[PDB]
Amino acid sequence: DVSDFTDSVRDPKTSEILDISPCSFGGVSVITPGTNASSEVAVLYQDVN
Amino acid sequence: TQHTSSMRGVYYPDEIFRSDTLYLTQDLFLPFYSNVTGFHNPVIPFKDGIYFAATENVVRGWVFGSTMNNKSQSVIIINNSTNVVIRACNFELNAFNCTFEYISDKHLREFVFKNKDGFLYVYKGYQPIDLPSGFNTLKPIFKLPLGINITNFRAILAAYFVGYLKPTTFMLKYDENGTITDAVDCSQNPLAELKCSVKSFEIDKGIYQTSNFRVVPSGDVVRFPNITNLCPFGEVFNATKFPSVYAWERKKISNCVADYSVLYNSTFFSTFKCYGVSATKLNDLCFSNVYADSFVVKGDDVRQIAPGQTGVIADYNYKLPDDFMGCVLAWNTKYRYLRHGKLRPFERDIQPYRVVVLSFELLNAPATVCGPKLSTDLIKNQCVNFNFNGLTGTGVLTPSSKRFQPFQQFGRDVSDFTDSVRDPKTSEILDISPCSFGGVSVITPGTNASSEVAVLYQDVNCTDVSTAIHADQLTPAWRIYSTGNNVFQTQAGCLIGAEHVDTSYECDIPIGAGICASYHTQKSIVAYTMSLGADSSIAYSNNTIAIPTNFSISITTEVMPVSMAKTSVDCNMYICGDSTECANLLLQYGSFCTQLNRALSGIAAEQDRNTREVFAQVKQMYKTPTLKYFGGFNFSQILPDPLKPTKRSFIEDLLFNKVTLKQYGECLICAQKFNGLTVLPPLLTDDMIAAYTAALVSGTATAGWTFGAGAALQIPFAMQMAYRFNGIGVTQNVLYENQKQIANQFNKAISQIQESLTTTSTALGKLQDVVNQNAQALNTLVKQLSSNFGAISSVLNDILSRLDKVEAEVQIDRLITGRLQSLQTYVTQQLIRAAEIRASANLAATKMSECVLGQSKRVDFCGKGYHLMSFPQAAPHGVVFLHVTYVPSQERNFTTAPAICHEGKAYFPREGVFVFNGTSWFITQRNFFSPQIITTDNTFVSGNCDVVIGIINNTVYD
Amino acid sequence: GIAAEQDRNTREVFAQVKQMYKTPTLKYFGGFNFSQILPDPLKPTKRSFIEDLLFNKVTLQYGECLICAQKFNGLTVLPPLLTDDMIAAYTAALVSGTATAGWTFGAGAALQIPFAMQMAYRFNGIGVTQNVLYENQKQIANQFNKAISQIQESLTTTSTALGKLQDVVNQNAQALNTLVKQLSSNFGAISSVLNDILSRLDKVEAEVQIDRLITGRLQSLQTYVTQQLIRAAEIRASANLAATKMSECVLGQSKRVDFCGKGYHLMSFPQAAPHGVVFL
Amino acid sequence: LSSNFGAISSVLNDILSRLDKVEAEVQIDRLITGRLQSLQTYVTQQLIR
Amino acid sequence: KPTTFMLKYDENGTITDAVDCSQNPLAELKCSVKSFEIDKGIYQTSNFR
Ligand SMILES: *[C@@H]1O[C@H](CO)[C@@H](O)[C@H](O)[C@H]1NC(C)=O
Ligand SMILES: *[C@@H]1O[C@H](CO)[C@@H](O)[C@H](O)[C@H]1NC(C)=O
Ligand SMILES: *[C@@H]1O[C@H](CO)[C@@H](O)[C@H](O)[C@H]1NC(C)=O
Ligand SMILES: *[C@@H]1O[C@H](CO)[C@@H](O)[C@H](O)[C@H]1NC(C)=O
Ligand SMILES: *[C@@H]1O[C@H](CO)[C@@H](O)[C@H](O)[C@H]1NC(C)=O
Ligand SMILES: *[C@@H]1O[C@H](CO)[C@@H](O)[C@H](O)[C@H]1NC(C)=O
Ligand SMILES: *[C@@H]1O[C@H](CO)[C@@H](O)[C@H](O)[C@H]1NC(C)=O
Ligand SMILES: *[C@@H]1O[C@H](CO)[C@@H](O)[C@H](O)[C@H]1NC(C)=O
Repeated sequence: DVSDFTDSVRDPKTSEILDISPCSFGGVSVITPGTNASSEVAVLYQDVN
Repeated sequence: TQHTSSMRGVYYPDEIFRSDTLYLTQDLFLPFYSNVTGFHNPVIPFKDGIYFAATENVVRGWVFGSTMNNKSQSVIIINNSTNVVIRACNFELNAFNCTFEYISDKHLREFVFKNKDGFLYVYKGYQPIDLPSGFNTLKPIFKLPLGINITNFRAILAAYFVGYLKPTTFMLKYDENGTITDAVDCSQNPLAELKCSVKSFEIDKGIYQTSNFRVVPSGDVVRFPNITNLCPFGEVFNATKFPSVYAWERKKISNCVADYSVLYNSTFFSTFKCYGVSATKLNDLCFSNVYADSFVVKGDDVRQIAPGQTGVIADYNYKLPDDFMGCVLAWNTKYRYLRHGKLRPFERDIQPYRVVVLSFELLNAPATVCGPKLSTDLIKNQCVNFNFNGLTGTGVLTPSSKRFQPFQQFGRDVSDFTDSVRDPKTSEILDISPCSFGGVSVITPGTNASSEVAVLYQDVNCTDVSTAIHADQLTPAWRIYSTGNNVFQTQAGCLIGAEHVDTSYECDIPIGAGICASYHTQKSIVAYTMSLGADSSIAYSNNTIAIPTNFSISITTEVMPVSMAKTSVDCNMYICGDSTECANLLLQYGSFCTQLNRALSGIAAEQDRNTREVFAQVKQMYKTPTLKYFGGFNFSQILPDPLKPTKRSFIEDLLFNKVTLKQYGECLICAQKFNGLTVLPPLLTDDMIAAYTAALVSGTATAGWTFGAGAALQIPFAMQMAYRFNGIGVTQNVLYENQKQIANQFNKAISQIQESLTTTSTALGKLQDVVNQNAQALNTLVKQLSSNFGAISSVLNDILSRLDKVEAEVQIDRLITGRLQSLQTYVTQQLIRAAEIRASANLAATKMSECVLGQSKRVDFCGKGYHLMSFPQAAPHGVVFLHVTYVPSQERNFTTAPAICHEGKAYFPREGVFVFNGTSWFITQRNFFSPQIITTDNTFVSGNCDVVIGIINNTVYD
Repeated sequence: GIAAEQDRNTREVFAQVKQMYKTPTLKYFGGFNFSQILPDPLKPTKRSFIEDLLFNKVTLQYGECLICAQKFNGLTVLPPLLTDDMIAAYTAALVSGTATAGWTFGAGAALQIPFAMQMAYRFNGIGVTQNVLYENQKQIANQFNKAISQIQESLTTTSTALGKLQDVVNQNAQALNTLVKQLSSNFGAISSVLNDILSRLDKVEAEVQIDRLITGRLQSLQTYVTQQLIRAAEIRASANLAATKMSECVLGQSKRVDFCGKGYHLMSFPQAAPHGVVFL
Repeated sequence: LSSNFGAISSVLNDILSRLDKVEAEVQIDRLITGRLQSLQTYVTQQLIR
Repeated sequence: KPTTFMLKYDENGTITDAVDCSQNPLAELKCSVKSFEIDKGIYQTSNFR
């Protein structure tokens, strides 16, 4: 690819074409109503299924 | 004979699958449209490569060699029946020595033979059909590790063609599959360079900067002083008696031709370490005079004779400065003990080794000790390479008018540049100037319209450029390019390829200092002086006035950007990836990535605030009426339609199809990339923005201007338009009597906007520019990951798998530094561009509040005319305002008076002007012709008739 | 991008009229003397007399040309798309259209009207009846002419009223001086001269010295470009305000308090300056 | 000011008290480069604000 | 004594005038702004210890 990243490969035994993808990553947000009102939160995991 | 090779001889550069990319590489390619030789068996040269093509089996192999005798090795490739045999022996043209052998087991056959690093690459294609014209791509067959020089070749049996490869740059195009389908040669035209620079095949219209030009030097000027005597290094080195280290001696060496190569071409010296110079470069430099320090020293004290040492000799006997230029020589073959205080450098107080120290004066005076180099003549008024006593450079030489006092050799500037010098032989003062350089612009009318260009050479006199082009001495040396007879001088530079006309038009492509360019009539590229505007004469008179007698309704458009694309980055994935040594090495830099994540996140929050500020200005959601006909004014194309699936209206659909847009990692089912980049979605969807603009239009058409300050109050539309006619200074009867004409003009103008938006003329270029700038910023950021910044590779995994950790530390440090800098540049430019977008959104919010929710009296604020009402429509990343204004059209000349006199009292008009019908005197309003009888109801009385300059006599009715 | 934006600013402020109205032969409209703000046909230049004072007021290396010379540091200054003569032609047509048509050419086509009736309408628009103009016309003409004369004399007095355009000149020059002066530092190398390093040292250590100089000079150029982007933003905001003022105060009569002078606004005139505009 | 940017310490007094000058030049160069970059970033963002 | 001077060179090339940059506050101001005639105002020149 355009940033010198290998994104496919040929298997040296069965000669099958494989695709390479990163496994999931992203940011973590914490939703809180204020620590003086409660001590529970919710977490958003951004941009994944 | 001669033929032409049009777009032939492209091969695959390496062995990597690529698809749907434009790839840009440098190798030995056969240039497009270059000359080939048709042989219809000479010993043909093999300069850097060939392109051999054979149209018919008269050709079965080749012989590649050096002398083509039995005195040098020669590879022979040949094709028997079902065998391809390669041998590399000495041949008579049976085998004396050999080391390589390989046996393995109309229509056009094309081959490329390239030889480098002891390997002979061979490529091969095939195509079924003089040389035909077309494109064909050649695949590799075999490379051979046979290490022989190839300067000649010969075929073996005729109709075959031979080209020649040269090092060029090609921009190859890869299919949806992996195949190369197209290419451009980036040194054929200015236009091909322009296509390679913007990385596209289709160019728009305009002026673009591509590269820079240079004028290359033709000459070489060496000047050295008049010195002939050989230099007495014998008396200093091969000497019988040397003093002790506490009483070292000094010998001055001047006015000699030093050789310095009788010193390092021998193993006679134990140590030879030079500070400030290197030994091989001493034969070109030259010095004022050299001093030699001769003394005798012990074994393990030669280490102690160096800049910055301690001990007994380096503190009480002999000391060197820290800034030492010169060097020391010791070979195999007494001192102070007590002293109050240390010595100052080069000052003395009054197994064995033998040492001599040489110290050079570098050109604070005339040079005398110069090395053995020849001297040439002066070449004035010409770009040359000079060398005046070791002071090199490149530039032109002219006679100068500076008065050097007789101890100065050369002059200086504020950026440490030498710009004047004294000749060592004739002692005349010469000026030094750079050769010509600057930028190169390419002016194009679009590749859809033509394939001709014009070139501007910026900020140069171009008698120089014409002379350097015709002598083939300009660095951007385009092959198929001619100057022509059109050379025109501007203050911008000069323009090659555009002709000068004398008819002025409005500006199309701005070149500079009054000059534009366009594409007129067969067609050509012209160059004129821009005309500033159409011409009129308006005739000032002291007793006439002009008053409109009709009016027209005009609806105009204004496009404003409001927001841009929100972006986040992962530092540890962009800089490092999956590695765990990079993470630990990046921890040493503090919080750079917490800082970067805050900066980008605050930008994204600001984008959402922008949109809420512009659009969320109503507090109640008014429903669109079921009937969209209000007294003749058809509102159908600006309000939503209940029998469509979407919420956008007709003009909004046109606007959304108008702007044409990634593959970075946003969530749309969704994927994500190895570079760590993302685009975050907005808080307000397109449906909620369209609900907002529909509520605003509905509230305008129902309630009017009253919902923007307090509560909404219903009013029929014709009364609303009558009140707005008052607000611009016209009475209400002018609408109530001419209502059908006004309704028809409103409807026809709405239809004209719809048709002009469907016409695919670019009026939404601002939102497109927002899109384009964001994409090019992210493309630069991703492409910066291919650079290595001095490391051996740009890939961390290759560095980590091919090297130990103690070297991987320094290579990963170079990569970490470069990538942190690239990411910091991205964030700074995003902050500046965010400030600009926020100013534009602030203005869009002011226009929604003062031109949609009200009626504004500010001149040209919303429209060109007198404002009546406005409508918001939503666009991708912005808003479109459709301003309805009032234009008065047909004029008429009248005779006017300031006041009239009736009975000795002066009467002035209340609201209007006095005009002369041609028969009698009436009173009318300024913005429409409606004459009325002059009475006491529309006049007021002040004073008598002896003071107003221009008063008349007329009767006033009661 | 900065270079293109500068020409856009100038086009936005000055090119605001459709049609080029010729300056009248007589410059005396009911007692109001316009001789100092319109060009004289008996001179070789297009600028008026007050514009000549303004151009003499501001006192404006690197390559540039007009013979064409170059410098060893690679720095130029590019010429603007609109000449001083074209900006003077713009402001002359604006003054002429005001003195002949008044306010009607910012909305449609121009319509002629005698100057005293135009002033009576402007007095009416600030809330004063028209007889106050028509009965005291001579005094108002005299006060106008005396104020124009004091504007002339206070610009001749060599007071620094034009400090903003001088500040623009000074900031740009000192940025470029710092950029050229950064070429004397060596950033750790043995010398700041590349030719000395390349003529007295072998390849393997010249690589190290040249890498140090390359790093330092890349950092210097990056600082220059970032600060030029921020200053371009300032100049663009100021030009946007000047275009708003030319629309609302030269082509109309503004009711906004203290937008166009201190008082009740009647009428306003544009003059050209180096890199700017002066509103009277 | 607590980061060391690759040097053996974040303190100039420790580097100058426990090391000879020929290595102290290298360590102080690393610290000088890091601190110049930090101060430059502060001035740029103050201009924008 | 080891001092700093600011030397003025002619158009011909001779030294005509100079200031001693450690004699007065004003001479330091002249050396820091690199001119001989100062305008009116308040100017920052150096730092004290
Ligand atoms: C084979 O090569 C050697 C040197 O490589 C040469 O001396 C010898 O003469 C060659 N053989 C014959 C038969 O000439
Ligand atoms: C010179 O003389 C003084 C006093 O005699 C002495 O302190 C000093 O070390 C001597 N040598 C040098 C190099 O100054
Ligand atoms: C140097 O030698 C040249 C001859 O090549 C002679 O013409 C010139 O006068 C000499 N100049 C000096 C200063 O010796
Ligand atoms: C005004 O113009 C319209 C067409 O735009 C025309 O129908 C109408 O008759 C005109 N009015 C007069 C008074 O001429
Ligand atoms: C309003 O305009 C639309 C768009 O042309 C048209 O289809 C519709 O018939 C119009 N409504 C009328 C004439 O009542
Ligand atoms: C003057 O007014 C009368 C009506 O009062 C009108 O018939 C006549 O056309 C007008 N004169 C001219 C020259 O139009
Ligand atoms: C208008 O002003 C000019 C400049 O003072 C003057 O020369 C001219 O006589 C005046 N015009 C008159 C008084 O009509
Ligand atoms: C420079 O030298 C010339 C002699 O050519 C002399 O007339 C002049 O006075 C000198 N000084 C200056 C400041 O020009």
